[PDB]
Amino acid sequence: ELVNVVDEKLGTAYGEKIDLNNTNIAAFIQYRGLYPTLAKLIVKNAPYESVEDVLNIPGLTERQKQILRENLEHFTVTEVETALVEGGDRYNNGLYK
Amino acid sequence: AELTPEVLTVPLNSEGKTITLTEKQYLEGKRLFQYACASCHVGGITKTNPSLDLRTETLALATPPRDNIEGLVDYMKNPTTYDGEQEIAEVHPSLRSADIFPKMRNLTEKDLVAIAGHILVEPKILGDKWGGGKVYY
Amino acid sequence: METITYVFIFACIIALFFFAIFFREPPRIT
Amino acid sequence: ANLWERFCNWVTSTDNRLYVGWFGVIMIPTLLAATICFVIAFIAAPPVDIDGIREPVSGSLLYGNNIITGAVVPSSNAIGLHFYPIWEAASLDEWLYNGGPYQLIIFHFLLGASCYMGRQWELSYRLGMRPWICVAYSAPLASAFAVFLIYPIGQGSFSDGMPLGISGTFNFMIVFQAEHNILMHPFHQLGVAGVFGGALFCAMHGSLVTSSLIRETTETESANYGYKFGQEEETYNIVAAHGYFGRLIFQYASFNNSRSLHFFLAAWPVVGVWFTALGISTMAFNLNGFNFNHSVIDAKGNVINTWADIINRANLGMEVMHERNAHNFPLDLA
Amino acid sequence: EKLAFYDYIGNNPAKGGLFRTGPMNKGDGIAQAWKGHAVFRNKEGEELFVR
Amino acid sequence: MEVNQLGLIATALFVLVPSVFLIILYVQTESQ
Amino acid sequence: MEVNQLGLIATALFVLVPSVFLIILYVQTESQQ
Amino acid sequence: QTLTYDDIVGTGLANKCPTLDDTARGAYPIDSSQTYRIARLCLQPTTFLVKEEPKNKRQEAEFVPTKLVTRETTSLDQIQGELKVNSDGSLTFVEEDGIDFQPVTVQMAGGERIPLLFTVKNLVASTQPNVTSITTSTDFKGEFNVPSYRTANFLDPKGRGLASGYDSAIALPQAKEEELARANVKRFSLTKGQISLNVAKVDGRTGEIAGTFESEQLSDDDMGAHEPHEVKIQGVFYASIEPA
Amino acid sequence: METLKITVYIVVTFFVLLFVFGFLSGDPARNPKRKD
Ligand code: CLA
Ligand code: CLA
Ligand code: CLA
Ligand code: CLA
Ligand SMILES: CC(C)=CCC/C(C)=C/CC/C(C)=C/CC/C(C)=C/CC/C(C)=C/CC/C(C)=C/CC/C(C)=C/CC/C(C)=C/CC/C(C)=C/CC1=CC(=O)C(C)=C(C)C1=O
Ligand SMILES: CCCCCCCCCCCCCCCCCC(=O)OC[C@H](CO[C@@H]1O[C@H](CO)[C@H](O)[C@H](O)[C@H]1O)OC(=O)CCCCCCCCCCCCCCCCC
Ligand SMILES: CCCCCCCCCCCCCCCC(=O)OC[C@H](CO[C@@H]1O[C@H](CS(=O)(=O)O)[C@@H](O)[C@H](O)[C@H]1O)OC(=O)CCCCCCCCCCCCCCC
Ligand SMILES: CCCCCCCCCCCCCCCC(=O)OC[C@H](CO[C@@H]1O[C@H](CS(=O)(=O)O)[C@@H](O)[C@H](O)[C@H]1O)OC(=O)CCCCCCCCCCCCCCC
Ligand code: HEC
Ligand SMILES: CC1=C(/C=C/C(C)=C/C=C/C(C)=C/C=C/C=C(C)/C=C/C=C(C)/C=C/C2=C(C)CCCC2(C)C)C(C)(C)CCC1
Ligand code: OEX
Ligand SMILES: [Cl-]
Ligand SMILES: [Cl-]
Repeated sequence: ELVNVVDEKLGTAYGEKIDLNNTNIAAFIQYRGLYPTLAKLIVKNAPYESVEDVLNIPGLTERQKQILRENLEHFTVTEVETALVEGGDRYNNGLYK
Repeated sequence: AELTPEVLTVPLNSEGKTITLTEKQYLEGKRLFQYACASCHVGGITKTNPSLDLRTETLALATPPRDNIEGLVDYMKNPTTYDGEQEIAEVHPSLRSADIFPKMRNLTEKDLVAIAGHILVEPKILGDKWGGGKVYY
Repeated sequence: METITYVFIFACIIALFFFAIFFREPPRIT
Repeated sequence: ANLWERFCNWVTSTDNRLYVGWFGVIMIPTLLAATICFVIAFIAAPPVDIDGIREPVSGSLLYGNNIITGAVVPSSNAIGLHFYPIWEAASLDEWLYNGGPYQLIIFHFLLGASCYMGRQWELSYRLGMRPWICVAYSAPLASAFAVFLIYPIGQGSFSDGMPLGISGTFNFMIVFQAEHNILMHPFHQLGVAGVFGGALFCAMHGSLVTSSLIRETTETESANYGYKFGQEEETYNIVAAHGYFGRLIFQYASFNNSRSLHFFLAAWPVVGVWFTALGISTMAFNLNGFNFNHSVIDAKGNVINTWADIINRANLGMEVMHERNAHNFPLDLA
Repeated sequence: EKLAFYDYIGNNPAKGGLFRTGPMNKGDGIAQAWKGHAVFRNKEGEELFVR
Repeated sequence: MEVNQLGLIATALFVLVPSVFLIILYVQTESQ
Repeated sequence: MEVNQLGLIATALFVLVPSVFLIILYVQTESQQ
Repeated sequence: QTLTYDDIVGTGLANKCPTLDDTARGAYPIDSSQTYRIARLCLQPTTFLVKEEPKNKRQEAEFVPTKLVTRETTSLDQIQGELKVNSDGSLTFVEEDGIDFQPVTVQMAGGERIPLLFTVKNLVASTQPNVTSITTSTDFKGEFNVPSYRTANFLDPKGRGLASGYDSAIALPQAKEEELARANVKRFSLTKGQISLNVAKVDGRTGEIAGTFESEQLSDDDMGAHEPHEVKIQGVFYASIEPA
Repeated sequence: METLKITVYIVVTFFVLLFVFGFLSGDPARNPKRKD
């Protein structure tokens, strides 16, 4: 009845894709054009119900919506895990090199 | 193993042209990289922002692409954020900002190409150690 | 019990110091 | 005679079983204060937030330690180098939480041990001796200053001073190696020469004098009874000892002059320990051991590891684990 | 509860033994709670009393 | 702490037996 | 059997401490002559 | 005044909230068309009470006083958010940001240290309806989140953690893991607290208010290893209201 | 705490003054040979 919620998350899509609701902002460096500008907006606009909601962020340029569509295949959303998003850990999760 | 022209051949530009450095340009780029960059970029990491390294894979996903000499020379002239959206000459040494980054003043275009070549050659030599950080020391 | 044991041994040593200094066999010239 | 002069005669009297002296007037209270605080703290102090991160480390016997693991724990990193006397705390409970006993102990102890040194000068003067025993003691004394005072100064916190315990000492040594590569520092290498050589020459001297004791006793009794306290004659034959030791090596590698021999015994460990104390005191300012990390590379530029690189891998394991919750930023700059 | 606890033979000092060592808690245990006053009745509703 | 219960007797005997040996030898030295 | 574990050290000291006392006194008696 | 850092440093005043004159007993008019902000909210705790844990019998538990051991590190400050005028005329403060948490350790009689994350994170606090002015009888009541006292990277002394660390007791290789699970498996709690803010002082000119607060929240549970305590915090607060 | 502070200040002051005046009290002449 006692589980590490972070290990459980690794068994979801969080373990395969950038989880727009959970993943630390440094992961958006993996794909072209997302960091830092769009990654900041994605994190700030917080939790999404579906991946495609990311296209509705107020202010995107047409260029930005295109980059985002090119990368939807690299995104997922799962339920917000408190342990991943508290502490400002989406901006700095204690990992450097 | 030795420092061969196959090792010293790097992308000149994005259109697949290549260029072949000499042992001498590589060693010069090494010295110049120590003089002007290694305080922050030793071993291909970035001490003041470890999320961004000098790996070729990373440089290739930069905007504009930086895994070639011209892209790197252009970055030393007019640096930008990883996504190309912001110019950062104010806080990154560049020729544009040689007034506030004095070490960049005496640099010539030949120097920048050497530095760029060294950055592109070193991962071919060191592999994961370049940009890997202390795990690989 | 283990705390008592450690303190006991330490206290014996301090007592030993007292006797070793003040009730030593006095060195005599001869 | 007036009270003051009678007091002065008593303080400096050579007939007191233990010499007091003017240095003793400060030594005695300060050593007592430190000793009493240390004993009470070692047995019963509650856990101390050494690193300032609200993670108390239990140092005392009553809180689950034994003799080997127990310590008086250094004061909190939040305090840094600030002076934290009891009267600066809102309560004793606060003072214990933040590691106040450690400051009280080390300050009274350093003051008392400095006066111990001066007291050695002082009695030697009252007895008509030569004065330099205190100089020999300056080597251990300087060593204590380095790990309890200088190293905290350079690093900005008494929380990085040496803990007053057995396992706490080991912790201090391991972290020191990670942050300074002290093994690769020549002043520590000189300290090892000092103490290995000191033990060597200690055993050499004891064995050569013991080897050449003059027969004064029978096989039944201790040979120690052939020496009488105060006897004018030497109890061993130094020519014989020189004759043995000169042949063991060669004649001039052996001492014939007792005074030269004993000065050498004094000088070797003292100098060596001066250097190792100076080692801690200058690595306190981050002038670290030699760094040969990736010093050897091949014709292509591959790194050819040496034993220095293997030391560096161990150092890295120490670095990344020590004070595992205390760093938020990638460089551990103090 | 403090009054009820006095009315219990485990706290009577004449219930011990010479070589039954230690605190009273080592015998019957550490008292946690009064369970309540027990009232016994038979099937005819009469109240009965334990000797 | 869950220490070894035989630790107490081991320590006590470790101290007592050797110490008693020395005391016996010392006292009979003094009385001759 | 579930005996009192302190019974061992109790018994050991009950034997040892008085016995040693008597041995001390006997041996220093002998060496007087 | 224009006290400078150099006037304050090391005195203990940096952990105190500003106070208002005893003559600041006016009222701040609230214009419902207007939108307001709290430019600074300061909360300075003066007493920490911890609820006792009564034994079995189920007798009453009291809140007992405690000794603070972590010094003048306890105040929340530079907190800001929107002051909303709601349609029923009530006001609602919604915290945006600020220095809105402090770890605190207090000590109970007998030596037990109680750590707690003193906080008003995500505070939403509201007045009664139809508040046309903030006055010296205005009350706010609200709730806030209390996250785990340690966050996910925290390693325990044997190297176990949630987002990092060992997942077992590595020093006891062949021990039965079932009795160690509560210590091995770290859990990150999020609980709610409640706070009352009682305005007792109002400078209607400047928009500054001040008063007392009372908060109730839970203490540290050490990432699931033990039950938390209930804590009641009392102190004083200051706020500055600016039209936005 | 103020009471503790004053008490230590006075104790410390007292012992330091003893040390100072004691060494000022002709300490060079307190040796077994030359009484200056
Ligand atoms: C030789 C005696 C001696 C000495 C040198 C020290 C030295 C010290 N003690 Mg210890 N101490 C002693 C005896 C001594 N102690 C004894 C006997 C006790 C038992 C009561 C204590 C109990 C004690 C406690 C409980 C604490 C110390 C602390 C300290 C430190 C700071 C003291 C301080 O601020 O004084 C400042 C004093 C001066 C600067 C005076 C210098 C002399 C000048 C020339 C005269 C100035 C006069 C003075 C200002 C005014 C006179 C008094 C006035 C208020 C009426 C220092 C290491 C504190 C500590 O370790 O902090 C970590 C601490 O918490 N001491
Ligand atoms: C196998 C034997 C051996 C030998 C020969 C050495 C030798 C040495 N070690 Mg190592 N050491 C050893 C085992 C050994 N060690 C072991 C088992 C350990 C523990 C694991 C260590 C741990 C250790 C540490 C931690 C350190 C050393 C250091 C040293 C140096 C100083 C030693 C010293 O002064 O000792 C005391 C002995 C003397 C003072 C006597 C004289 C010894 C000298 C060296 C011999 C001189 C011979 C001479 C040149 C020949 C002249 C010929 C003719 C002209 C007459 C020296 C190179 C230090 C070092 O690295 O320095 C760089 C140091 O930091 N040692
Ligand atoms: C074989 C291997 C080896 C050897 C021989 C040494 C040898 C030494 N090391 Mg090195 N060390 C090693 C491996 C080794 N180390 C390794 C592997 C590491 C890395 C983990 C280190 C890390 C290391 C550090 C970090 C430090 C040393 C230091 C030292 C020295 C310790 C002794 C000293 O300071 O005396 C000097 C004497 C004293 C400190 C004693 C002071 C005594 C005071 C004045 C009085 C005490 C009174 C007492 C409380 C009362 C008694 C009363 C009683 C009678 C009742 C010595 C030169 C230390 C050093 O150089 O310190 C200066 C030091 O800080 N070592
Ligand atoms: C007036 C004396 C006195 C009294 C009434 C108590 C009473 C108590 N003590 Mg305390 N105690 C005392 C003295 C006393 N103590 C002293 C001197 C010590 C130091 C050794 C202690 C150390 C102590 C500890 C460490 C503990 C207690 C505890 C207790 C409680 C349990 C006692 C128990 O189990 O006894 C058992 C009694 C016996 C088994 C009787 C012994 C009978 C002797 C051995 C007979 C010997 C006969 C002799 C050899 C015949 C030879 C004669 C002839 C042939 C020559 C109780 C409240 C315990 C407790 O609960 O503490 C919280 C506990 O843990 N006591
Ligand atoms: C290949 C072949 C040779 C095979 C054929 C076999 C054959 C028969 C050979 C014979 C021919 C031959 C000799 C060949 C040559 C081969 C050769 C040169 C071999 C090399 C071997 C070699 C490594 C030599 C050993 C090196 C060695 C031990 C040197 C150490 C140098 C040195 C002097 C060190 C000691 C330092 C020092 C002097 C410390 C002093 C210590 C000290 C303070 C002692 C205290 C003390 C001193 C006193 O003094 C007295 C008084 C008293 C009181 C006292 O307290
Ligand atoms: C030669 C023998 C020397 C022995 C040295 C013993 C030092 C004893 C110091 C104990 C305090 C004595 C004064 C009693 C006054 C009441 C304060 C008291 O209860 O505190 C003693 C306790 C000690 O602290 C508590 O120790 C207990 C021991 O069972 C428990 O283990 C607790 O968990 C531990 O926290 O702390 C408090 O009560 C703090 C006071 C609360 C705020 C009041 C401020 C005023 C405090 C004045 C005290 C200054 C005394 C400094 C001592 C200097 C020593 C030279
Ligand atoms: C641990 C406690 C130590 C003292 C601390 C005080 C706490 C309470 C003690 C109160 C009683 C004091 C009596 C002291 C007994 C004594 O020393 O007699 C020894 C001699 C005998 O007195 C001499 O003997 C003669 C007269 S008579 O014997 O005193 O009657 C004569 O020669 C001369 O006048 C006289 O001085 O006295 C002296 O030598 C004077 C100095 C002795 C003081 C040394 C104190 C050392 C403290 C430093 C220890 C630090 C930590 C050590 C831990 C290992
Ligand atoms: C380009 C720069 C070159 C720099 C050279 C180095 C600088 C120092 C120069 C020499 C210093 C003086 C000589 C040595 C000391 C001295 O003079 O004592 C005076 C005596 C005189 O010798 C004795 O000489 C006597 C005659 S007299 O005293 O000189 O009058 C005689 O009686 C007796 O038999 C004989 O033993 O010297 C000795 O006792 C010889 C002992 C061996 C040398 C001792 C030096 C101390 C050892 C330091 C090593 C520590 C290393 C640290 C290890 C961790
Ligand atoms: C010596 C002239 C150099 C060269 C050749 C480079 N740097 Fe730096 N660098 C620093 C920081 C903080 C960044 C990231 C900035 C951001 O995007 O926000 C960088 C980045 C680079 C890159 C891009 C790497 C990538 O993967 O896209 C490159 C090619 C690069 N730098 C080259 C920090 C510093 C310094 C700290 C003061 C110093 C000095 C230098 N850099 C120097 C150089
Ligand atoms: C007079 C004189 C003299 C003498 C002197 C003396 C002898 C002194 C002493 C002194 C002393 C004798 C001191 C002491 C001190 C002490 C201290 C200072 C302590 C402290 C402690 C503490 C504080 C503790 C605490 C705690 C802990 C740690 C834990 C648990 C709890 C408690 C709280 C308990 C002489 C001879 C020199 C001469 C001159 C004159
Ligand atoms: O506390 Mn003790 O130790 Ca000298 O570095 Mn930084 O700090 Mn901490 O870390 Mn590594
Ligand atoms: Cl550590
Ligand atoms: Cl940090």
